[PDB]
Amino acid sequence: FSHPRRYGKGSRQCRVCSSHTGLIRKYGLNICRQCFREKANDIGFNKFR
Amino acid sequence: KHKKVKLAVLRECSNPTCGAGVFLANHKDRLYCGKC
Amino acid sequence: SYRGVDFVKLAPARVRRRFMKKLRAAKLAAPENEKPAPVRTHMRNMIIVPEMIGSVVGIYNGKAFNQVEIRPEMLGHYLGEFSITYTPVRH
Amino acid sequence: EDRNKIHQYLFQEGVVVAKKDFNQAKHEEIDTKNLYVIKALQSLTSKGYVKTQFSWQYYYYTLTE
Amino acid sequence: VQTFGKKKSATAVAHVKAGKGLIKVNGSPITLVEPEILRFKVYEPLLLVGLDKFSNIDIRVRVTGGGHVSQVYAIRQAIAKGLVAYHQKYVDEQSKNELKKAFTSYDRTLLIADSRRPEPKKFGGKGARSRFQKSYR
Amino acid sequence: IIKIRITLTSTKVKQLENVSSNIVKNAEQHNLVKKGPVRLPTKVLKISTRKTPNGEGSKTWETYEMRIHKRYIDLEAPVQIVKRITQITIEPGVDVEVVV
Amino acid sequence: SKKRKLVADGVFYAELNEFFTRELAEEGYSGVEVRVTPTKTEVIIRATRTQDVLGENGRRINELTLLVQKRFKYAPGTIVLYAERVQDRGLSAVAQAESMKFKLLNGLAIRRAAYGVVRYVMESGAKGCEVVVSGKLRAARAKAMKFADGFLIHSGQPVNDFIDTATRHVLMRQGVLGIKVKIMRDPAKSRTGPKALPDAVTIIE
RNA sequence: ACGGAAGGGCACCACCAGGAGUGGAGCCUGCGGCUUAAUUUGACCAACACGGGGAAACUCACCAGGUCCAGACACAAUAAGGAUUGACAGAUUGAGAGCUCUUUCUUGAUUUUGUGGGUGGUGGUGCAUGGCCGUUCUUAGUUGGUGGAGUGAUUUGUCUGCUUAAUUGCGAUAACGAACGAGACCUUAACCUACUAAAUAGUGGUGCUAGCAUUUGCUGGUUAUCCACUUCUUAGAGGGACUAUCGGUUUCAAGCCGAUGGAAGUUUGAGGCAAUAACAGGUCUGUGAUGCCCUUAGACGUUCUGGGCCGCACGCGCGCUACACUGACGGAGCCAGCGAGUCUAACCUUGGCCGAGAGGUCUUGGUAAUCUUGUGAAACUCCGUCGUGCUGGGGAUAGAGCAUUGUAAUUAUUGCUCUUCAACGAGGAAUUCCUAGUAAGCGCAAGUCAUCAGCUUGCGUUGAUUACGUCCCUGCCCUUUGUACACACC
Ligand SMILES: [Mg+2]
Ligand SMILES: [Mg+2]
Ligand SMILES: [Mg+2]
Ligand SMILES: [Mg+2]
Ligand SMILES: [Zn+2]
Ligand SMILES: [Zn+2]
Repeated sequence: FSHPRRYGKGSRQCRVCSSHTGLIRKYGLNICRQCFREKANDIGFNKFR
Repeated sequence: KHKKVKLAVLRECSNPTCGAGVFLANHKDRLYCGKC
Repeated sequence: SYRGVDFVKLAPARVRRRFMKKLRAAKLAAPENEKPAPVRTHMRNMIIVPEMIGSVVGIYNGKAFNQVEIRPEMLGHYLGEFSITYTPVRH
Repeated sequence: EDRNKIHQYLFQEGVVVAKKDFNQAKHEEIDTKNLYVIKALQSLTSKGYVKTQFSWQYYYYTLTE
Repeated sequence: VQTFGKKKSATAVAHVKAGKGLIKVNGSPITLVEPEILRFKVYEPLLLVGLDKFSNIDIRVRVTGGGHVSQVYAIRQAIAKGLVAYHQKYVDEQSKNELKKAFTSYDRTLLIADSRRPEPKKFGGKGARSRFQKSYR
Repeated sequence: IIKIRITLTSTKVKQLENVSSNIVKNAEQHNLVKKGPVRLPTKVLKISTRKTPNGEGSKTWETYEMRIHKRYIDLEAPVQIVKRITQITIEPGVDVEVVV
Repeated sequence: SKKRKLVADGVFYAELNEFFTRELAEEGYSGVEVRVTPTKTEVIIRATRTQDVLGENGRRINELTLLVQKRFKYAPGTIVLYAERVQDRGLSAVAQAESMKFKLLNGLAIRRAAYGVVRYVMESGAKGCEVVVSGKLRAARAKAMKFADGFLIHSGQPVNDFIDTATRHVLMRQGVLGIKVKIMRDPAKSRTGPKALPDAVTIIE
């Protein structure tokens, strides 16, 4: 009922929406690129320049 | 489509966890019980 | 023949980096002087070694299992190399 | 026992947190299948005694009166 | 006594001390700067004021951080600033002003660091202002 | 007395500097020896992403920034001063690590 | 590491904020303050009314603490919750958005709710409020209505300094309604940071 | 609103003067078409290296097949001496799959069968929606209160003139006083021998100390070996520019033009933020955002195997590599900056060793201003070989072998070695971007990432020519004007 999912896009998902595409893995966020835009201010990422 | 024929109203081996309810099925040389 | 002549120590890099038992039970369970009954498989990534020679394998290319007889010159090649996965386009 | 462990944990502890992984063999705290936990508290949903919230695929369940 | 020179990112720190006319750039003599074509850019802050002019000062530079040409300009500014600073601190303000006159009258950023810095790159095209090729159909 | 080093990390510059000045003041009030607060440079955790949640429009990119400033302050103090200095700086937002 | 650690702390704050937004919506939740202390980590739930978050002599706050600890893998006792009544809760954009969403959900005219929240915000010291209700406000064309009182700035750093915005999705029988609440607090009663607009000059004789 | 209408201003998504080119070649990549079992799909200035879309499996949504319910909960009939669950061995099946069968064991009210009623759906509808983003629109524009003008839609305020990047101001004035946008603001890049403070940054004077030279110098070493300092570096608090001063020009002024001084005189350079109205712009394939419709046990849920998304008469867009001597190739010289990196663990890897290379192996440092790393980058520079010929330019196509990542490289993942050495001799009509540390050339780090850059986001290295204008082309803003336009000249 399962085949290996230790790497590639199927190994990891967005921690918020569980989407496998558009994931941001920098610094270990593991948050979709859209969910990160939605809740970036909460994490502490701001726009300065 | 597993039907589980009713199996209407009704030995011993290793792995002593079997509590006298492990009667083997005898088709031919079938030393293997329902549990294992 | 092969490169001079298991039989993997005299083989290219991929096949040695990688390193159906019913094939023999389909080989001998039939009269001689004809080809063995086909053995069907999905494993296109299986390498042909000099033990399945002379057998008949139905390789899955996604549908409509393709019938291939194993020849001595197929050694070192993948089973999928002989079951084309698409249709020629005729352009 | 399959649901007895789940009910015992639910009562003794008071709440439950279950990650939304329907193939994780071992729940973090309860020694049962994660799917078993999720389906047990789904049975224990508004039919009675449990309120569930999702909050990033984690299934917070809490007991009611 | 301690001065520095920059062009884009290369900083050259020069130490000007009491000695006898020793001009080192990276441990090697100033004859060894090795652009092999801008070696006169590093001689320029010497030949302007006084060819020898010096049995009294020793200049020892150390440059890092830019490129070959930027380092050449950085050290050529650093040793000029070091000479000016040494003359201001130790010898006299009159001489300091008098050779600052020659340096600034021939100025090729000998005393003033160039303020040109790499402008940040913007999205939608490589480079700060160059944009990706646009098509319509 | 023991050698200690306090490492302070934060995104809030005002909180970080307030805590660092509190530590410096508590050291000078007892006249201890300390190597001044060294400012480990801001790590700008830049993250570039695409503004649109789809693939339509002018390709507008958007950079978010997370500034991590660090300070370190090492001194000598007995166990009492060490415990009171780790228990005097609980400003919200500054992470404090004390090493011997 | 430390970069990853701070990023994960922000992610944990976002997790807590959305969890409490979903759970304590009926409680007038406004925002968490996370304060990591060497002995324990304390999360303070800022709510307009902080009696339902406590529940029956701490039952609700205790179960919320237990849920948070069990989810974020804390040690029993290591994490503790609190609850604070928000001072001048008419200036909380999240609270006002939640209240207007509750009114629209239980059944009330869009104009009536938007003007109610606008009046409440303006009378609680605010120098400006704007409520935008987008969606199928009527049958099928999904227009957007704006309701504004007072002043409102849009461009610059003072938008981060003193402007509070909140967006909520309202679930009625025909599609979703987007509520946006924008509140500009008075810079004079700031109590932190700059106390006036950058362009404001006050002269004394 | 529009005008092949007029006045004024503007803009390298316009031009002029030019640079680099693109269009021509090979290849990469996306799109269409064709093909297919499927070649999933959205999108047609403001689609086409876009969906962060570099897809072997997964991703996946497509195709050929095979499992499972993860159908809550409520009612009845199967059932409380058995409703149902699982099964090893063979048939069947890619399958070591109890799928189904040959078959008789096993478990135990946890589920089966009808009925509702749920749940899931990358199913449909973006022309039902939220949110977000893009665009109109890079411009300077927008709005009300009271007053004035109109029967009224409306108008004035919000303007002749001058000025500004600016509805920026001087002013003018049936308007007055205001709000938003602009500006102000914030971030960053420039300087500061000023303060604070630094074996996680550095520099000197002594120690210890190899070399060369010996009146004591030069360059080197001394990660717990000594002291002092903060020029370089770092980052806190601040300073600094305000067009300052001086001339000239300014209708009276707002301003403008030069020169000096200045680190910096264009809004100091670059950004971030960014109004009112909108579009049937895109996204239901980001979302446990979602209404409605469809599906829901031979499923359009979900999972497993295999294939496809890449498939090739052709056309198009973004690009990489070139056509060579301002060069290719060999040695030698040996200069960055932005960054990232593993404690449940395999990440960035120094050093030693083996290998021709790719790489392998034994350690090591680093959770990081500490180590990788001074990222000893490339273009570049020096000295040589080549000698202008499809040449030693160019490296497509292909053959053979060696490895690495991965459960799995076949339709070559990629890297390495040898061999084959295509077009291409500077590109038609057309057409793009760009004004100073910019164009262009050059590489580097990050993102996606197990592996895979010809992509993007940033970074630095080398660093031009031309212009300092204009409204001719394409458009934009304001005013006047005409309209038989209002879906607004498509
Ligand atoms: Mg602004
Ligand atoms: Mg008007
Ligand atoms: Mg594709
Ligand atoms: Mg016409
Ligand atoms: Zn996401
Ligand atoms: Zn047994």
